[PDB]
Amino acid sequence: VAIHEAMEQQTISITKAGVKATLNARTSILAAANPISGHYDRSKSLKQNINLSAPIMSRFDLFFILVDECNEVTDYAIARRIVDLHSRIEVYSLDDIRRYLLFARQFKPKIS
Amino acid sequence: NRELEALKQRFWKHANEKLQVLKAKLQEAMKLRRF
Amino acid sequence: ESIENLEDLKGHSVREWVSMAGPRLEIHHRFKNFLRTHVDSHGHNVFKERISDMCKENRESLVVNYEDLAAREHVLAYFLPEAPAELLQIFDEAALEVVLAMYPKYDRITNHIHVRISHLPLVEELRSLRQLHLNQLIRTSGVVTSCTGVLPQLSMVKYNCNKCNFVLGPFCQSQNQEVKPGSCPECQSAGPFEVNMEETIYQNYQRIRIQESPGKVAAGRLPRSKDAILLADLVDSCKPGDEIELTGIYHNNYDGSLNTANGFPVFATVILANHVAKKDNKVAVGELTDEDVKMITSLSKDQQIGEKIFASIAPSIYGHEDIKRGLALALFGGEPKNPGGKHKVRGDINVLLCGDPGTAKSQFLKYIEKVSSRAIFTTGQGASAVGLTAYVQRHPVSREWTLEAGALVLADRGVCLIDEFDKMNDQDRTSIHEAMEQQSISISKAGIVTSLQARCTVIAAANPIGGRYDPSLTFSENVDLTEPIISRFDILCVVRDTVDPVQDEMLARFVVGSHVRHHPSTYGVEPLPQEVLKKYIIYAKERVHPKLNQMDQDKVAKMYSDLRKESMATGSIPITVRHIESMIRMAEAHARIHLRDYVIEDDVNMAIRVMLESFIDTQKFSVMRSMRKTFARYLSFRRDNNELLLFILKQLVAEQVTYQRNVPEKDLVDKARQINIHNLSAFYDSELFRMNKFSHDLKRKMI
Ligand SMILES: Nc1ncnc2c1ncn2[C@@H]1O[C@H](COP(=O)(O)OP(=O)(O)NP(=O)(O)O)[C@@H](O)[C@H]1O
Ligand SMILES: [Mg+2]
Ligand SMILES: [Zn+2]
Repeated sequence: VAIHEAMEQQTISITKAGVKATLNARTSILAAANPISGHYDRSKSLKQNINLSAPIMSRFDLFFILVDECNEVTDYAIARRIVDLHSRIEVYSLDDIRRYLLFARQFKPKIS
Repeated sequence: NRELEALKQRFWKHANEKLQVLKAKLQEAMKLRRF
Repeated sequence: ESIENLEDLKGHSVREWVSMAGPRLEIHHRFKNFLRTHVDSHGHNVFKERISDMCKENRESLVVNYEDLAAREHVLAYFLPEAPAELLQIFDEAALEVVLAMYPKYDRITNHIHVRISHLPLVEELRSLRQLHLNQLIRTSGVVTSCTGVLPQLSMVKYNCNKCNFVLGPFCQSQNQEVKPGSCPECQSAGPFEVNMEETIYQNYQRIRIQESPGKVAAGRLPRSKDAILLADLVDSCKPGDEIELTGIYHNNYDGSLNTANGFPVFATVILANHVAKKDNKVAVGELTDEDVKMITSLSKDQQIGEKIFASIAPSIYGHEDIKRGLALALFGGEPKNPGGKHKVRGDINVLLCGDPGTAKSQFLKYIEKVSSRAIFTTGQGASAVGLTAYVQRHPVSREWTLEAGALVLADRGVCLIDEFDKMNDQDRTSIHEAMEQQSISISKAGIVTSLQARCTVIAAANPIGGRYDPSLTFSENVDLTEPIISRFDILCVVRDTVDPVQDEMLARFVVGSHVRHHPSTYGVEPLPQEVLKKYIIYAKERVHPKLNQMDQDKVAKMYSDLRKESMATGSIPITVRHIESMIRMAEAHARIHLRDYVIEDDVNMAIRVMLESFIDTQKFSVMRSMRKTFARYLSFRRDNNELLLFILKQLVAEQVTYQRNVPEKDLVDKARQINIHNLSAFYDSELFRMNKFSHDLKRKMI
């Protein structure tokens, strides 16, 4: 229930015994969800797949669907990526991306 | 380096302990009064 | 006599300098001149007006703005944060003998006047206070957590000698230690002494604890706090839970308890207060100026004032004109009354915003929180029954049970905003019944048996069952609330996000326009500025009290009766008297919006319209046509009455032309004030007299 206020109004308004507080939650949320019955049923809509209520679903700016296909080449590619990455450990580095992201977030684009 | 300076200019366009500041900017006005 | 000087150059320290007689007298004269010659941007002598408004109410306290003290007298602004106690004493004396020049008999009312400094620019975060700020004037903000009672503190104490009748002369009491005589000058007996309780002069004292506001920086960290001392008239300037803004001298003294606690020579600190504002009560009727009253009362003359006020609520929201109207009526509010001195009925108006997601209901509540003073905001599971009403606790130091204010008691003459109201628990939601109707909160707990005042307007927002409102069902059939809680809401509002591509285009263009307009960098009437609206609301809620003398009793009774008849067949609940009194309150609120001292037929028509449109909104979509026809034809959807005034004008012109052949605007309005058609302005802004070639002019008065 409190997620409703936090997602949109970016605040959490507690009013209980001994404390009244409108707390700040200026936060971007990256949610990960499990569909009902484990497998994502393509015949059913996404609303039918998950139990999230319509007010909650309206909060999210983007919904993405990851479905486990039975593809042989995809399985081989996943296994290869895991194994060769694990063996490798011994375009841009994460520090460069951090610096660019912090630099880029200072821009406030207008709307033409 | 002109384009890098232009990027700095764009960054500064979007860019948008104080008792001593107050005293200095006020002492300017008092200097004007004396003059 | 002591000669005038350039003040800013000296070899002494600032405190020593302003303590010396010459510069003290010069400072005194400068502040006197500043009070008697400062002017507004428009040229109004500010402090004559402020002193008159002080001496009328006997407030014995003069508020001065630093941001123009610095403009007028530079060196006074220079010395003030550096030597505040001394300069404020000098200011007090100068202000006193200015006030005794303006009102010579005011010494009968008070012998001393305090100068209170406001808008001090050297604001400080509460945890950022350091030794660098000691004995200097600071400004801080925080929530008041604790307050002592108002206590008498010694200020000028005379001691009776321990062995004889003599009174040892006045000692000026300090905030650091209890001043004492030592031994008597008439006979050198010594040690203990008796205070002369009658001749000793006392002053009001109140010690408060303030800490950082919970949402400011305390992101899971514990908040820092400071003690502050309020003296004389500053007592009762704040209560626990108040988001105050405090100006005061950061003062320190030796404390042996802290020394033994820390094992170091650590000195306790306290803020000697000099001004207390509140960051939610940004405007108050005690601070309104004559120019503010004048421009408010000029705005009320406009016939479009109702539309201007409605358009001025949440101007960044497109559409929802019915919502803005209902929120305006609740924001202004009706008139409380007690006929016979034995039967109370509330004046406040309650609103409920039901509807589907993405319709700015929570945004409306946030706007009301921002615009209205003494407002609070809470949400769903975040609220509790006990926190909403009131809570009983072991007192922190006494450890005896004490009652404490909840939400509806802290908003006792403001607005309590309850977002996502459908999602509360039932035990939490049912707690507000007494507060919503009887406007009291009665507690019988732990030996406390008392009733607190909760004269609060509750504005709530909710979703229907399943989130999405379905027009196939009535309001009662899909809201999930019960009749006792529904009927306590005077105004029911339904918002639906139904598709309509032209309206969607207009709404989307307005939303994009708001996003580009507010970059950091249905209205048709233009709003008021929000500062003007805050002044207008706070003026109208105190300086205006609409009376009721006649409202067309049979019309309202017939309306209510067949409203009950139609409601019996469908799904919203006009419980008997609450809807009648809702209409009375809304008529009083509309009169308050127009600054009317007495309720008129137009206000009653507006209240009837609001009630009926809300009731029609609660019907099934198929039933709205028949219901709307039923109420619209008979029950006073009084849109306009141009035809009577058209033929009155034509009759008067026919008689006048016949008289001429064998000031007509005065002739028109004479018959219009005789017949009950008094709102003639609609006739002049309507095309009926225009295509009959009539026209008007306020100067010539020919038509
Ligand atoms: N007519 C409108 N004009 C401008 N903004 C709007 C309008 N309708 C919705 N919005 C925006 O929609 C967003 C969500 O507002 P919000 O008040 O949370 O909706 P809501 O009615 O509370 N939905 P919900 O919380 O699920 O019941 C805000 O950014 C609003 O400004
Ligand atoms: Mg909401
Ligand atoms: Zn004696």
